[PDB]
Amino acid sequence: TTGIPEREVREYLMKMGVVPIEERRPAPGLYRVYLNGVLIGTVEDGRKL
Amino acid sequence: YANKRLKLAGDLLKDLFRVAFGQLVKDMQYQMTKTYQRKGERYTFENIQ
Amino acid sequence: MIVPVRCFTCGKVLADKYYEFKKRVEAGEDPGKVLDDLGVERYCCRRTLLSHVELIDQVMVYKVY
Amino acid sequence: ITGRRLEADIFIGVIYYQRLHHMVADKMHARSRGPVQVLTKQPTEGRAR
Amino acid sequence: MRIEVIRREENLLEFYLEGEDHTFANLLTETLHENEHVTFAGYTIEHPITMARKPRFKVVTDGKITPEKALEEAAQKIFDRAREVLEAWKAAIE
Amino acid sequence: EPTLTPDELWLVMESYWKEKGFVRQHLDSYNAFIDHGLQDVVNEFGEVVPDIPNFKVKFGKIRIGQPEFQEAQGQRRPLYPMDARIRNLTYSAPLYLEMIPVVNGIEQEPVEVRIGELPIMLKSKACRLYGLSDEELIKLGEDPKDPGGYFIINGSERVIVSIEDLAPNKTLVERDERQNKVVAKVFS
Amino acid sequence: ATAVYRCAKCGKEVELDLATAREVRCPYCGSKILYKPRPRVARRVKAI
DNA sequence: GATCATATTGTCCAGACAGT
DNA sequence: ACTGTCTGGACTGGTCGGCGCTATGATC
Ligand SMILES: [Zn+2]
Ligand SMILES: [Zn+2]
Repeated sequence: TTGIPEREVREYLMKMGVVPIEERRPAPGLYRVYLNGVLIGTVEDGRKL
Repeated sequence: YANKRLKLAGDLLKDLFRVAFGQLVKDMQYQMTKTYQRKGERYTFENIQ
Repeated sequence: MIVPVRCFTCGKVLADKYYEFKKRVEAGEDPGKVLDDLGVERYCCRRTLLSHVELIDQVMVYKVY
Repeated sequence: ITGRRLEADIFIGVIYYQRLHHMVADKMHARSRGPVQVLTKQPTEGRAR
Repeated sequence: MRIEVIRREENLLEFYLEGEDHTFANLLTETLHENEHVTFAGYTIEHPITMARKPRFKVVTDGKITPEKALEEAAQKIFDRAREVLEAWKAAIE
Repeated sequence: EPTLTPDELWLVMESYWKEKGFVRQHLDSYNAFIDHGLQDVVNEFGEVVPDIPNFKVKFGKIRIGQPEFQEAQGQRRPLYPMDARIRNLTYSAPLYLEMIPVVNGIEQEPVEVRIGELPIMLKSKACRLYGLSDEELIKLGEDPKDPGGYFIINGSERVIVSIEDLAPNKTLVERDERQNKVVAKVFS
Repeated sequence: ATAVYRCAKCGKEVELDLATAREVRCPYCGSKILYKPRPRVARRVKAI
């Protein structure tokens, strides 16, 4: 692969419906979302995302 | 292989260029300081290019 | 880079009929029938003619003097 | 040599064979006397020297 | 063609044949086999590189005739057979 | 519809090999480094502050020129990989960086200077063989079947071998049975 | 002690003195790479 | 433009050792 | 007297050939 800017990918992930990690804390029923090995947020339905 | 990343020629070239540019920056700073201390302030600011 | 003069096995001369074989193969003819029509019977001579790749023209373009 | 028929049917075919760069012309080395190392006064190392 | 005698017993003759190879040696040995007075007839190449053109022979007879005479008759038989084959080939070609 | 035969998949595979090639990782990595890697390094260095009161030099844009060599006499001529190989030269291109002097907090007119020569990867976007046909490569003494992707340093071909390292900034957990401990390691 | 050399690119004949050459280049096309031409004397090569 | 001092200070096995 | 910890060390032989590397800043 050839690298791409991470800011655009993070913005796209936030727009698609990923709740930011600062807004909502992780929960046992929550799906952790990682971007390049960095925890960026959580979503309720990981499979749908 | 999900935990493995390949360091291609671009990354190694970037690291080498960073080291060389740091050495060049240090040499340029030393040369500018020496020239200012030796020739004086009048010669330095009469032509900054 | 050029077609051998004789077959490496029995010494049968094949370089004379190589260019006709290449011309007929590129025209869509069956290489086996072309080899049969040229007198190439033993498969060692067929090995020599079929497996040869011409490369001298790619070497002539570079001058050494 | 004998001209007689072999008692067994011999398997013969066309196999792609490659000649490698490991040639005996570049590998034969013979030393009787010659140059020695300055430090140890012992024979040198390598066929080139 | 040079003959170098290795050893000579009362009925055994061992010799070299410089300048020859398997072609003449095998024919000479198998022609000597046709003689009923020859008990042992054989040849070998000591080394395919150093002795490539120098086979070693060994002819043993029963004492009725000498090994040299047996070799001479074998060579004469080879000569006559080759002449007959040449005549037949010349007749068949025309 | 009948299922696809392996011949059609082979045709698709051959199309992939014809489009990208076999040295794509070297060329893509070098192109990415040329496009923004030098600028990223320059920006991360930022500026140089000498021991002069109210004076500093700010680094601007950085650009790479065409591969050329300066003769000992003084003439400047274009450089080609065959000439570099024959004459034991390094196939490199000059690097130009814009420097903006700052006096008393006010930026002056920028000056563009040469900061060095950067070796050029063969058949890369900064190479003179990029976009050339087979006949043009032949006219320059280059084999059309040469894939490129290497460097010529003092007339010797140098190829960078990729390193299979661990993922940066990634934490991996492992258990040491001999020491009886749980250890997680990250490379930052 | 002058000598005749052949250019690598243009191929035309170049004459210059190696002992007292300020620059080794072809005066016709500017190429700095030259080829020493083969001598016209005969040589014996064994046929395999 | 030529010279001259100076140039920085990779796991595992076995033996010795503080700690309890 | 045991027990975990710090430190030192050695890392199979030969052969082939290649490819770099062995100064620099400041007067006079
Ligand atoms: Zn044949
Ligand atoms: Zn010329």
